[PDB]
Amino acid sequence: KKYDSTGMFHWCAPKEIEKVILTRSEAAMTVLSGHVVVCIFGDVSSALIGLRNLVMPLRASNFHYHELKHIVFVGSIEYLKREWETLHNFPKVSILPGTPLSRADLRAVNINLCDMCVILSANQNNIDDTSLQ
Amino acid sequence: TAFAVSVLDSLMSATYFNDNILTLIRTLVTGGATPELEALIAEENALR
Amino acid sequence: GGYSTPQTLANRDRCRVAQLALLDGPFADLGDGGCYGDLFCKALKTYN
Repeated sequence: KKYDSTGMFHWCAPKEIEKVILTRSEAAMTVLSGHVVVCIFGDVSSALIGLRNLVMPLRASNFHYHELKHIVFVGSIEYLKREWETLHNFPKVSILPGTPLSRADLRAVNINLCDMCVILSANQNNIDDTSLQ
Repeated sequence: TAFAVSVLDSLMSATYFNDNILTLIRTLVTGGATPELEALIAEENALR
Repeated sequence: GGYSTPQTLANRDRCRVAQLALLDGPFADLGDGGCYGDLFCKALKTYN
């Protein structure tokens, strides 16, 4: 089993959340070149940004397996554990607990060698005043 | 025997007239935080 | 998931969007040619 039922998207065996979690050193030993780094600003009480719709177009069937871009989600694990139920069926996906404002975490995932860095926020809707926007 | 943050406001005006006063106060109070230490703290939010 | 089927493998065939560069490769001669239409026609005729 490599693709989905329609054979139009990539697929993988259900991976446990604890397997894909990487620490700063663990991300340091592995080589992340030409990958995608997604920065998530959210917590347990935030709203769900549908990260599935972010990863589905990237790993389609028209791309080769070696051509797939390793997607690393740098953000709080408290929010990310609520979204792993829709992401575990995708390959080459890793999660790094931390904050996007920490330069150590950014250096861990080799932020300098990435094709694109995505910065997203989830708790912005809850806040109302323009200053905190 | 008492200390309040309300006595530190007078720093700002002084800091405008000469930043050397603030630099001396910092290097005398915090224990000598060199700018290299400041950069290292700003990098990893810890001490190595 | 799904198993290997010729229908799925046929479904795999699509057009992917990407971004090529004019510095080196077969289009380097047209990098400063000043005819974007000629480059488009050549790319469509040769590599579709």
